[PDB]
Amino acid sequence: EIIPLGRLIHMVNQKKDRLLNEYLSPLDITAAQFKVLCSIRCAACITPVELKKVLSVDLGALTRMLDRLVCKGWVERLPNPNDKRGVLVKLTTGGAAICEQCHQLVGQDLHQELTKNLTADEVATLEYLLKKVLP
Amino acid sequence: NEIIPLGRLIHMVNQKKDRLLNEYLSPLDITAAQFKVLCSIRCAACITPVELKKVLSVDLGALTRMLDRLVCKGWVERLPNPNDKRGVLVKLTTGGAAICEQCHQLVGQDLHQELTKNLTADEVATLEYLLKKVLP
Repeated sequence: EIIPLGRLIHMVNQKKDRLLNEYLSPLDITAAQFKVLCSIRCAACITPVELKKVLSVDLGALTRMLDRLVCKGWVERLPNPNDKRGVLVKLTTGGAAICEQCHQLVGQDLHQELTKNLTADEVATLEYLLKKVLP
Repeated sequence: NEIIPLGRLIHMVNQKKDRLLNEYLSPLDITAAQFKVLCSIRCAACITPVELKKVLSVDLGALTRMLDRLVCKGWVERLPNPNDKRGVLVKLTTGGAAICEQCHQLVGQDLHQELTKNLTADEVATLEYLLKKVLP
């Protein structure tokens, strides 16, 4: 079984997203929706266009999603001081809290599930070598 | 030198992979999304748009448009579903089959080369072995 790095990373990413959906279930929020909140939380404010690039998802589906999350009271649209035609989306108090709960709920378990087939010895090597690919 | 969790690490390294994929594909005039679609249609010789939406976890709106674009290119043809009659079975043309193979070479080598730039062959081997362990 020889399998190229790129494909392995894809497969392991997808599985992580499966588990994300599972562990986010109690809070009625998908992995896709959650990634959005996080990206918005890393900036203070960000535009849909800028948010599309970071997330790498379709602009239209993202715009529908952004609106779902607005109904949920998690995301609000400020008018861009610079653009005055584009909008800066940011998290609400509710959005920031709901986002932080999601982290607290998902985080420990997802890691523990992903790494159930590995020694803490091997887990460290894996983290180390994945770090090497990034810079 | 900070403890970043496996979950976030895999995301960052995946996202980097996706970006490099886009770069190495511009010369061929075909997007990363369009490329993944061709590969999925390739893997399942014949597939429903619905079934394909599921495999790709994308919007059925985006996909149906994307399918239309690829039909224009002549890489994808629609057959009527013998099982349905309300559905279609998309599949690859010889053209689309060729283009998909050609992209898998063109980005096959170089994506790997760029990703493993800072890694010993022994480290790459160790990396692949540990990633595999996560998948069962």
